[PDB]
Amino acid sequence: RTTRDDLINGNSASCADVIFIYARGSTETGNLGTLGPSIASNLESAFGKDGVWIQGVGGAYRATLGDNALPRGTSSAAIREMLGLFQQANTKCPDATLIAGGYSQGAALAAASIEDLDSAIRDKIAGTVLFGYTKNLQNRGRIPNYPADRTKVFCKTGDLVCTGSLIVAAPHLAYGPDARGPAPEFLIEKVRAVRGS
Repeated sequence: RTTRDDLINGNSASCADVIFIYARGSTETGNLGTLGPSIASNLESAFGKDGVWIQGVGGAYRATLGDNALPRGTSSAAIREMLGLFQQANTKCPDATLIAGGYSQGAALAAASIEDLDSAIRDKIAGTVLFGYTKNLQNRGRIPNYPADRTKVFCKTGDLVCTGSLIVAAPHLAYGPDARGPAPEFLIEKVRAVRGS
């Protein structure tokens, strides 16, 4: 449900073909929050329970509201935690295709991590989805050092965080439908583009 640690718990001798690393929004529960489970269910339908590992970013990532105001839109501790998960994935399962996503503060965290990532690992992330991307304006809708074709940003009209602000308005909480359909659709398409099927 709201907590998934498939990568950490996963057996290296039986690596999934796809590994999804996801960062929740501020004040959300578990390590998946409100949107992660919906994405997870759909990925499982496409690749099978044994075909995909769902890993939320927990540990040092406390998803503290105040951290949105920090330089990168999240804490240094949180970036360290997500970088460590990508590193663990790369080590435990070198042939797995990676995919990532984040919501709100988690979207900033995802962008910051991917930006700092070793290029050899970053290049393994076939697609990334960002909802209510807090650095959308600042980054011009991109993730630094990461291709636009592998990025999909969901930013609703009226969601002030997508427009350079840190104010939380109603549209910021309306990504449910996106997480249930277009987000996983994008991720599945990007994985199949490289892995075939």
